[PDB]
Amino acid sequence: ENKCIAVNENKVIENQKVIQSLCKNSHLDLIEQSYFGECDFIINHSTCVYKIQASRFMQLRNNGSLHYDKAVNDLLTEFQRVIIIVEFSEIIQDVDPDLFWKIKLYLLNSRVDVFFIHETTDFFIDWMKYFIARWAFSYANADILLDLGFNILLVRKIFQTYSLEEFFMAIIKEESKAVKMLTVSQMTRLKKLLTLEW
Amino acid sequence: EFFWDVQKIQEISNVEEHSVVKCVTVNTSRLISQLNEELQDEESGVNFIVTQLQLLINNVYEKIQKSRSLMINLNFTRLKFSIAYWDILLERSLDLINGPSKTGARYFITEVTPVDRSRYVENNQYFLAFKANQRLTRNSVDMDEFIDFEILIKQIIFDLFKKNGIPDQDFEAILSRFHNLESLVVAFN
Repeated sequence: ENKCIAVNENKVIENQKVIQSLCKNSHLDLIEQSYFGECDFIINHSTCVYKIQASRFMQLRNNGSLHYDKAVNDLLTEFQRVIIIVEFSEIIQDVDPDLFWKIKLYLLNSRVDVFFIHETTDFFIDWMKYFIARWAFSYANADILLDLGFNILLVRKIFQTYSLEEFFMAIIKEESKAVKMLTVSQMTRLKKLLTLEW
Repeated sequence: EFFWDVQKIQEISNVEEHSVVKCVTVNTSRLISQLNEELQDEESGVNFIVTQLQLLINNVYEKIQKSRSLMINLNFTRLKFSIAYWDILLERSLDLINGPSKTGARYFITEVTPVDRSRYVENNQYFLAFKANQRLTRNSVDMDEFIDFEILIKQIIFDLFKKNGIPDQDFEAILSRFHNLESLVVAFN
């Protein structure tokens, strides 16, 4: 019984201290994926962790949106559970107390978990250990589904139950067990693949 | 033994279309005082708050039963400790709780401020614009332009022919009977 989670390649350099502490657990298996999203970790097939900075939340982008709008919205497109971890400083806490409830209402969503942490790395490590204990799972044409944008943990769970043909058959016949593993966009992407004519 | 003072509860509308947000103003002066005087040591104080949080969560959810997705804002009058510790103690309390309150609703802790939160939801430009943004994200097709479906379909075809032992001569006839992978996969299954 060894659980497994993923780390985004673009975020490995920052979370190196977190990775060192998490991997001291002998049962944890850590794989790295060049996932396009901004999430720091992937917990299971449809759960991710995205760490953001409270003082950056109200930073205006050039297109008028806030700093984290596009990144959070792209995570909701691909994950059924998005865990948002907000690092806040004592400086921004004493200066702007209104920001803390504004963020929880701004990000308020039945698919978004929001937890505030101090800036120290130990807080993020202890939240990760809690996420791994609760959500992480235990554990071939994987490249077809990876090129569809599916995460490595999702393609692992798929091939735990199906071959690539059987998974298409289940998706074609709209079997809920295969369907309830994907989001809406992931389902319509797999249908577009199965419906384009040659 | 109940150290929470539950005050007015109000539903804050238009926060998120697919959820009902109820804000529960709670007075913490009684619990804060007991922490300073009754439980001087840290270990006893942590269990005191966690056991009290389970009392507050069950009693607040109970008032809403007889009153989408239920989001319950526990709006404390004073947060003596940092909110980072409150988010930890709230998860610890919910983990220990077995029953309808943990499963039936989602809870988040905030501190009472003089700012009207019902106005910000209905007036703020960036709050409104993001709620409209994430309303269109569930059915987003933005990633598809990077994906080359023709190359993937060509690989699935060749693998399928390779697994069924189909020779190259049968390619033209088979691909003329079945026009997409949906028909092709069910034909060989």
